[PDB]
Amino acid sequence: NCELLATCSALGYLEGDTYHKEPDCLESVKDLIRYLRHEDETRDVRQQLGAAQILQSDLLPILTQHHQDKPLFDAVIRLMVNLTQPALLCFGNLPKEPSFRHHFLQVLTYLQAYKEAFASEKAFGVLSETLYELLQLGRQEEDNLLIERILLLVRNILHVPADLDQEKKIDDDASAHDQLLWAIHLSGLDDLLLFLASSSAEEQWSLHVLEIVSLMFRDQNPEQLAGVGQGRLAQERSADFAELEVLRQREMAEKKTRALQRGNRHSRFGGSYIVQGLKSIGERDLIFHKGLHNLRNYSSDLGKQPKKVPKRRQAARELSIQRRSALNVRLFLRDFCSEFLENCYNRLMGSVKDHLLREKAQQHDETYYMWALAFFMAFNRAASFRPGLVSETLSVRTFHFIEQNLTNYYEMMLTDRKEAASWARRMHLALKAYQELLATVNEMDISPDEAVRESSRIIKNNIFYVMEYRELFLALFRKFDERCQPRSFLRDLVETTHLFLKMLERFCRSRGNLVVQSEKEFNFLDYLKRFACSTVVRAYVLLLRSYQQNSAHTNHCIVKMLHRLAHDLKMEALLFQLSVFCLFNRLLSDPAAGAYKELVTFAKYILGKFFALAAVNQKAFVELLFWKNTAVVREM
Amino acid sequence: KRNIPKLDAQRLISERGLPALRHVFDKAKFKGKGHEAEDLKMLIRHMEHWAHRLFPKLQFEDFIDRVEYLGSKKEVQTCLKRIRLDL
Amino acid sequence: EALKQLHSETQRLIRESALNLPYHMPENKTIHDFFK
DNA sequence: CACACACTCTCCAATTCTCTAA
Repeated sequence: NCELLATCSALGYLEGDTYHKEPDCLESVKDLIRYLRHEDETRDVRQQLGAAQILQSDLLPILTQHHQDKPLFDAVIRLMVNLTQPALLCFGNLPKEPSFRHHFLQVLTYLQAYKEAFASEKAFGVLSETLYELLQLGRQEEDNLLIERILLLVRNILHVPADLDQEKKIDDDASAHDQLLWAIHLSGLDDLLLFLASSSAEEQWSLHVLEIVSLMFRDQNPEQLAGVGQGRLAQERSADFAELEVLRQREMAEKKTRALQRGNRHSRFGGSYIVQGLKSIGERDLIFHKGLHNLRNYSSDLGKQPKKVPKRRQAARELSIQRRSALNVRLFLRDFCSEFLENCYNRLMGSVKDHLLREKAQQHDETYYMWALAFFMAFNRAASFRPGLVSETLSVRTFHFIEQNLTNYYEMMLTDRKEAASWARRMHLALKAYQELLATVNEMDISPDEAVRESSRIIKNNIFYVMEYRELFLALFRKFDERCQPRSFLRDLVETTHLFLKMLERFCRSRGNLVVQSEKEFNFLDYLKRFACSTVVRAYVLLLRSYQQNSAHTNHCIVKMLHRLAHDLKMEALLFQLSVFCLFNRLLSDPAAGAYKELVTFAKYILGKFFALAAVNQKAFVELLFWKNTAVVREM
Repeated sequence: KRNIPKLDAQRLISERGLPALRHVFDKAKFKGKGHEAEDLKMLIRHMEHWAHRLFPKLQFEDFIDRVEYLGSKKEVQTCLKRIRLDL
Repeated sequence: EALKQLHSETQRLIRESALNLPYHMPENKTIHDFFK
């Protein structure tokens, strides 16, 4: 502690708004680098320097006021890169014991502090001016090393998880990430990233710039981002007032339902009743104590508690909630998406795929590739759609690449038990890219150009002719697990399956498409009967449970697919389940049932079919209890 | 000591289980077309009562989540195909 | 049956045909026009 | 003190891992 304190304090003193450096500050930062290179496994020097706030106190002023001293400046850059190194790299993995997890949290906290400090615009101003000089110069080993360390510093400062206990910030208040992005915008380093992506002379940095862009966009999604016009602020003011109004009215309605559920007498107003026609758990009739108003809508679980499901059985949950970034940052990010899609997408994505071909990329950089393939394609689909700006990734090669990556992640999820959630998150990225490619090949049919219509028919013909793109949905549904995959994965999978079946229906009903794969015959309803499985309907019902929280498009997709599977294939008895009937009971008893007309009508249809079967025979009630295989044909 | 009930296939094939479920709806009546919500409420009320009598420890939805899995087992399945049709 | 064979051949040719798109990449320009 | 908090300690059994038949 003492030697580190002496060496760090040796660097310089800060006077007001100016920083004065001691003559041996270069040797001082070299000593700090030496200590960091000889840390303990607890990352003790990183902890101590973060606690001392030496980065904010000394290195940022040195960066912003003594960048002319080049031998000091590059050492300061390397030191900042080492200090800002992400905690997962510092420890190798997320620890699983209390002491090392505490050390991880402490280092992470100091990374929060570093990210908050780097939002000062002068830091990225100096970095952008330096990198501008370097790219004008671009060439030496030291020069490209300095470029790499500047880009790694930007990557490091962008890549910290936000401590949302302290960043517990509302709808469009500027987060630390928002302020960092705004500082990048004001310093003009976004223009340098655009130059690196658009330029063909230095494509080795294209992978790094893709990483920088992927870390820039984390809260945002393209459909909302593309619609941020200049007049959006006034619209969002009125929208916020309307949302508050409907929320308050909903809460008042819920309060009144609860008030009418209980009586108007006080809690200890006694009196007990016997329900003569209702047996208790014994032989005698049930004695009820909670009042007539609780009997008016009687349930046999009023007094019970939920069960403690064990840790290994609990469902997965969402890792994020949609706080928007500040509106100015949203405008800047929309402009960045526009310029990136126009000037940068094709060359950068070709260079990144070339990097994957050369196989010098790290072990999971295709996740960044598939992120961009989802994000910027969907941004192009939003607002004015133009396939010419994004032509490169429409190749069938991208479909094959996504398919092999998705199947690899699927197998690793099924085998690599200790890392299954991360493999699920990678498979979700691949699924999202696949969905967006299905969306764009759907979209371009509406375009007026015969050439891209020809390209669309080519892509659809080969993609529906090749079987492995087709059977992947059945594989995903058959091995979907709520315990590992969040509800957003299931939502995206259902949306993708609905879109894929829609396009396949249109293709088969407008063209022959008579053979698949070595040709073998094919018809559309044969493939649809594959989805007539207990697991598939179980997953669809699992997503249907959240119908209030689901988007309207998600409800449309789920009810459309279930209505297809029940009506057109004539397999209503597959959907006869008692959990499903509880879902329908809550759906029909919903006060907001009028907003879900398709869902309630479908529920009444399937219920009418069930009660027809029940009127035929009493066996329907017993068969309703248990999930059911192809022997359902007895019931039908 | 430790006389804790379990809700396994032996519980489900007990008298209160599927043999009872074969008979609980003998007293029931339904309105049919255009009143499927009311018929559903009566249906869930009857089977919720049956679940409560069979295994009072659980809430109804949790009981359904248990039993929908537990029906796969061979003992309760053989008793199911006995209850279906007749012995 | 001969029609089935001809359908297989023609759809093979259609799915094998290369893509045609309104491809472009915009004007190259040095870092000065980007940064300032 | 005899009737309640708080903690430790013990064995039962609830759920998953692995091998096998349909």
